[PDB]
Amino acid sequence: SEALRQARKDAELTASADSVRAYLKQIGKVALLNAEEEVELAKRIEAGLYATQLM
DNA sequence: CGAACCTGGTCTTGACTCCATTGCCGGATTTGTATTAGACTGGCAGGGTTGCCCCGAAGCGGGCG
Repeated sequence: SEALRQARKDAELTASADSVRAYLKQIGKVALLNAEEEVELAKRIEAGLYATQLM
């Protein structure tokens, strides 16, 4: 149904005084990774650092 | 009245000496930074009370047809 959808949409778009709730809503966007993605990203980091050292 | 003296601050000099002032050096202690490789991935005061001000339905009366 869409009644629970509009209920969750109305309850999710509520403003409060807690900044930590906004921070958790902020950090809840990007999903977690796996070890091969971590290896690939660290490869990219070290390669970019060697490239800017070459620069 | 003239001479010798006693004692007043007054002041120099030679010697002693004593304690602050750096100063170095060695060590003790004290404070500041870097590092720990299994994996671990989204919380909690909190409401309740009292009083006053700002926007929305609603009669509703006047303009409209």
